[PDB]
Amino acid sequence: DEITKKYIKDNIINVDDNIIKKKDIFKLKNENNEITECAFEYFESKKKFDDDIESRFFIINDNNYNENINLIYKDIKYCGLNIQTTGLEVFDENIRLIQIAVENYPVIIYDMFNINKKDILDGLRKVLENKNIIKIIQNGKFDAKFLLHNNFKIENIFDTYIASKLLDKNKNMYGFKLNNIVEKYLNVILDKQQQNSVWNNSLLNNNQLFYAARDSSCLLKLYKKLKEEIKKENLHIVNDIENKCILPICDMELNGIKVDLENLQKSTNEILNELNIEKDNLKKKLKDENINVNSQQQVLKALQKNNVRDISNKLIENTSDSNLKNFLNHEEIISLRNYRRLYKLYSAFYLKLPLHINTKTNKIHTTFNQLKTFSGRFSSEKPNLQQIPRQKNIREIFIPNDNNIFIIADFKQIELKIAAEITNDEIMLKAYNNNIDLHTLTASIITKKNIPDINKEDRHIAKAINFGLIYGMNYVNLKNYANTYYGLNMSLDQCLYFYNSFFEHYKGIYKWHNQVKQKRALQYSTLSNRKVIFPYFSFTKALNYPVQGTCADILKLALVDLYDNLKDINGKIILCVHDEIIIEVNKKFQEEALKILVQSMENSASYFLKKVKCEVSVKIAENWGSKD
Ligand SMILES: Nc1nc2c(ncn2[C@H]2C[C@H](O)[C@@H](COP(=O)(O)OP(=O)(O)OP(=O)(O)O)O2)c(=O)[nH]1
Repeated sequence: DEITKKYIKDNIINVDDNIIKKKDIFKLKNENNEITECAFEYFESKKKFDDDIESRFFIINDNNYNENINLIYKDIKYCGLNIQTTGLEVFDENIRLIQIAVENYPVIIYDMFNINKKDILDGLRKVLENKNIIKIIQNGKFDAKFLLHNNFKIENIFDTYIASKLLDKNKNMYGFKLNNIVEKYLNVILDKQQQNSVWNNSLLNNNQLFYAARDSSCLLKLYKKLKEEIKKENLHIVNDIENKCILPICDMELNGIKVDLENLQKSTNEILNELNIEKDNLKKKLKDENINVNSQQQVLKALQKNNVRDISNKLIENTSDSNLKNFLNHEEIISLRNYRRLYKLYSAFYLKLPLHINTKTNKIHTTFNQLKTFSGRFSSEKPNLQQIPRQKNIREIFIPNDNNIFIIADFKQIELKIAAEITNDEIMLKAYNNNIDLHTLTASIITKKNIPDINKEDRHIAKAINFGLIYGMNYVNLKNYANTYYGLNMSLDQCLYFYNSFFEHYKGIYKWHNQVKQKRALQYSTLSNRKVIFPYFSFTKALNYPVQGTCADILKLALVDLYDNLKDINGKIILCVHDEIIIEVNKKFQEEALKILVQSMENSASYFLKKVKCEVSVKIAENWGSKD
């Protein structure tokens, strides 16, 4: 019908009217700084939405091009950006639309499925590339991924989701969407009632495009209010370091890690054979064939029937790790514990990894999130890298690409140096500037020997005690923490002595603990002014938030610097777990790459920490599970 196809020539299809062609003159500035009168084509809704946000929008394709449209991009400082994609997998779908939103102008929309002239997008390439112009984005990581994959270079960025999360101070975990944020700040309802209609089809109806436009132009006023608001609370440093981290994160996402398929297969065979041997051995020990073995209740019943007791002649009621640690003087339970370990490992890693390896590229593309965790420390998803074990043989499955070499670098006691910095502890700094590790100092004071006389056992003891007491755990519970994460059995009197000696010398830690404990504060901050509020007091959280947040800030700045510094050599950033950064570089540029990473990490550390000096270790690794 003519009603439906009233604008078919320009790719638009009518559904419910509410669309009218309109033409008017736009007083732009010419390239020669001359007020030039040019008439443009722009659509509008018949029924005016109750919102005052801009709804006027151009649409650009092969035949509708006007060479003067790019003049809107001259002499701007901010533009509003929005894109849409048919699906969710960056490596299986195509971008559908690009939308630009400039102040006091209509939306500029490029219909990606009808831009066959590569010359049309030159202005877009300029605006994306220019470093002096800010781009406003919502969920900027997604759009940066989709643009970077498709040969688009973007330099500046200011994401609204980051600013909202930082402003909310981690009060709540949900929300932070365009509807929520616009209703929260600008006092307007977007009526986002579109249920994700199809996008594969070439043509687009009026409602889809109008919903798309309002989602773009609305970012300008939100930016104009949010920027001032963030300036009020002094969160500009963390916001700038976060926004600059979108592009390093996207590069990390799109690189991924290769996997040695052959070695993975061999490992799977060997581990399955060992697991089967262990299962047969436990079944022989369990004296049952139909025993489910995986079934906790049935194995508990089997142990009860066998009557495996404690040293105090007490029977097992539960097969948890802590309970299992108590019962160790039986071959049966030892074999059971071996089954627990082996099955946990196999099920967690080997049977689960293959579902994620992309057949087309033969890589694992982990998903990184940046503001989900309260500490600000990064996180992984789908294949969770924090869950991939640290075993050396297992970690060898991840190898660098063909004719390329890994360069693994990491800190060492970064959080301890950060704590010394923030608390202004005296002995700690006076030891660090003499180039001695805090573990060694603690071991020396503990053992009352000289520096050269400290062994590895006391070093491990100090390694435990430092983490135990720096974050203010009560003296009683210290035995459990060492048991849980180190396994050493400490005597209560010995632990009390350790606590007393520790707090007798380190005045700074005691002072900071006393101040924050008597204060009973609900708001805390880090050196990057990253503020967070707790609903009710938690001493452990109160002491743990500042240091961890600061270390997250240092690592984030290091990534941002490394992203820039490696583009002369074309080195790619791979992965970041805890306090490691891995890069790939072709072997022809190894020596320069090591120096570049050392410089970047050193400068990033030195920016915030201004009294103590951080030292980074780098090893030219052939695989992630390299000798250590
Ligand atoms: N003992 C211990 N320290 C941790 C852990 N997670 C973080 N840390 C802190 C201090 C670590 O040096 C760093 C984690 O990276 P590392 O490569 O140093 O781990 P790791 O303690 O295994 O180093 P190392 O065995 O001495 O080569 O962040 C943990 O789970 N256990």
